[PDB]
Amino acid sequence: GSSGSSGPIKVDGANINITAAIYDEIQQEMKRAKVSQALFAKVAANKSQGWLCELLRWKENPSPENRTLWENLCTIRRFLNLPQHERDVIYEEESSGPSSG
Repeated sequence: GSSGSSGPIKVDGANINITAAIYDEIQQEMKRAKVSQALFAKVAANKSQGWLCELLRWKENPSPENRTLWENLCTIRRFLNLPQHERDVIYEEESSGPSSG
């Protein structure tokens, strides 16, 4: 069985709270979706692996002050909010692959 709190974040208007955790979620999401930093970053923020890899490397503290950061991290935050069935679809449609089962 799947143990862990994964409830849908109740609607909060148009105010997303980005936290350092965002980085962690990205790390697992990849292993969970079976994708790479390039893919997840290509379907999440549509950036290049390098842009993603770094995020996980430096893991700079996210804040509403940093645009280039907050902005991107904002789009990636909404992606993770999607249901497993969804994210899996985006990754698949984007980067096709036989690996499945």
